[PDB]
Amino acid sequence: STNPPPPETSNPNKPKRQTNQLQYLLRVVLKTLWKHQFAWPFQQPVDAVKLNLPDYYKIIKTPMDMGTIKKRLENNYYWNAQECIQDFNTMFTNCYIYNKPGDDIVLMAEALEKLFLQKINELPT
Ligand SMILES: COc1cc(C(=O)N2CCC(N3CCN(C)CC3)CC2)ccc1Nc1ncc2c(n1)N(C)c1ccccc1C(=O)N2C
Repeated sequence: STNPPPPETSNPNKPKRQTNQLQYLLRVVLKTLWKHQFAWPFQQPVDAVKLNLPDYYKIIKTPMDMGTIKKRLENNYYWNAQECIQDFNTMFTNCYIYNKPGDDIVLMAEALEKLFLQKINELPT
């Protein structure tokens, strides 16, 4: 079995920026989720080989995870906050697509997403 290459975290052709909102996304939003007790499944790409999920990447064609997001933020990969917020949303969405209501992993995602929403509610404007 094989995992796909992970999402890129640097791109020499992609314009870079660090806005005050992107700084907040790294230093407040990502940091807060990363330290949460339920962060661990989301700190790296889904390893479909080690988790024995042979259909994961048949179903999920836009993978995302907080390890990737963290590196993107550290590299100033994003131009704007919305790109980063979209990556968080993709990560959560993938979990809900692949898994089922009431699954432990879904409950964990929901708790993290609630915290995510609380923190981005106060993005500096
Ligand atoms: C750090 O990477 C992982 C480690 C482990 C793992 O074996 N352990 C050791 C045991 C440990 N538990 C010990 C018992 N304790 C009560 C809770 C903690 C948790 C960590 C398990 C999963 C890991 N990564 C992981 N990535 C993405 C997933 C996913 N899993 N889960 C939960 C999924 C499982 C099935 C299908 C999909 C997923 C999934 O969507 N994601 C995001």
